[PDB]
Amino acid sequence: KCPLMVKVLDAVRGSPAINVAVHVFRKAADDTWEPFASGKTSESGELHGLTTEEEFVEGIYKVEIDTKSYWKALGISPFHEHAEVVFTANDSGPRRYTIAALLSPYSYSTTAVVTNP
Amino acid sequence: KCPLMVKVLDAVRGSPAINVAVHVFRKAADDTWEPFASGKTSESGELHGLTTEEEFVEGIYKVEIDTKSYWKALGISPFHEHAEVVFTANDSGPRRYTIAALLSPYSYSTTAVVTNP
Amino acid sequence: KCPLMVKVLDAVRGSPAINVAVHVFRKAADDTWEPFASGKTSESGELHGLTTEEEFVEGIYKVEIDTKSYWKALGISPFHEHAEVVFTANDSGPRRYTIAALLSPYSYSTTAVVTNP
Amino acid sequence: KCPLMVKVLDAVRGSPAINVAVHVFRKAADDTWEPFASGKTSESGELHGLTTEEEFVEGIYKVEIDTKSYWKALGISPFHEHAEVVFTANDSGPRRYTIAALLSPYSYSTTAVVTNP
Ligand SMILES: COc1cc(/C=C/C(=O)/C=C(O)/C=C/c2ccc(O)c(OC)c2)ccc1O
Ligand SMILES: COc1cc(/C=C\C(=O)/C=C(O)/C=C/c2ccc(O)c(OC)c2)ccc1O
Ligand code: NA
Ligand code: NA
Repeated sequence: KCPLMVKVLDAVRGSPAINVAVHVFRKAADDTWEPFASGKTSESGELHGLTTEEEFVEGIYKVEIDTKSYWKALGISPFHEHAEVVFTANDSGPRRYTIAALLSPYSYSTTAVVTNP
Repeated sequence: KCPLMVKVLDAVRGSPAINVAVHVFRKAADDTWEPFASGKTSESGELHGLTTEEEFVEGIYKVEIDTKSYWKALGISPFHEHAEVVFTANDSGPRRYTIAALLSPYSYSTTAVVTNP
Repeated sequence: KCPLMVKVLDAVRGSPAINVAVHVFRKAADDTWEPFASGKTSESGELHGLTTEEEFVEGIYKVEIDTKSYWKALGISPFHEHAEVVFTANDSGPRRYTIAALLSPYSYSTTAVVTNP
Repeated sequence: KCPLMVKVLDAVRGSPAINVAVHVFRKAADDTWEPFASGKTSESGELHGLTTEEEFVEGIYKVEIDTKSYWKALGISPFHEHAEVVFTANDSGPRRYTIAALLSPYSYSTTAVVTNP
């Protein structure tokens, strides 16, 4: 809830993207992706509570957003299988991460908002 | 053609946005918007030939893209009346400007690529 | 605070865009733009309290975001003079409007999130 | 060339993103990512010639754009390790795919333009 938040918006309907599956992975020493956390976006398009300060150590993380299932639910043919946002988490003050995604059937945009309390 | 080019893409269909009206204005000495050029995008989503090197002097220009008529023709009631850029041109000498717009019913993005001849 | 909110993000620094001037206009019967509301974004990149339910009637509105002054404050040369988000406000249930903008020096993206309480 | 093209733009400088590494993978029968093609963007920010009509069969493809090396070379420490698309190709017969990426240090967007030959 504190260190890693995801927010997803729908650019076709001008709304939060609701009930979107989100999977978070951390890169392991053997360079495979290890499941870390997951959830579904809320009615406000948000997913909180994925991890804790103590669990969210420096490392390379992947946030996969299942955009294809979302567009299929709406009856709209999409391009992407999903979105895959990959980043290194870096200590340097008590940083929080918000991964924002804006979805269209044939385009997505993702931004990171990195702040301090 | 070369000095000012517009490209418009549809993020719902993954296609050029074809036959989109584009109106260009230039700010006059009395701080009003004067008509400068207009046209429609081609089957490739592009609009060339709006102006010339001789005509495209220093100034503040506004490019208004009629996105609402575009979406309405496809059965969609969009949020915005139009997409735009407003920019100062040729401040440090002539440049070539490509204005790219990416359209969704409730979102748009406008990007400039500026090249030195 | 309720019916019209603006949120601005900085894609270069991964942060809220703070102290950005925002001006809202409503189109008048003579097709000129009449000042309606204005403010600066907060430390969270947000601007609330622009209008009230009673004041925010159907009409055509323009939200201008002074992006050029923001980039100038950061010492970064920008393309746009500002962003100009123009839309019709439409009754049909108790709708709220959030105008979100994502800023880069040579590109901006704007989305509308339109919801009900 | 014709079947799969990549274009990369820099939203900080308003320019093509030049000499950006691009790696393409194809999902194999055993659900692993197999190397398919790679290259670097030209002075126009474009990468052509990755594959052919004969080689580019139905499949799930991943295009990984090395945006982190790009930003680092310009003195910028960016948020993301790379930009990507993952997509199913040629499901309803051969198509021509242009993958466009627009880059900022803490944000990227990937758009597909899909044309029927
Ligand atoms: C104060 O800073 C923060 C802001 C936010 C954002 C909240 C929010 O409601 C977001 C928004 O309203 C929209 C964000 C946005 C805008 C344009 C885009 O292209 C996009 O996708 C890449 C997303 C989330 C967490 C924060 O810490
Ligand atoms: C001529 O029309 C076509 C264009 C293209 C592809 C690319 C092209 O010229 C695009 C461009 O020159 C600009 C593309 C663009 C615009 C906005 C963005 O946010 C973005 O990044 C996600 C990219 C592909 C097929 C076409 O038929
Ligand atoms: Na000059
Ligand atoms: Na087929």
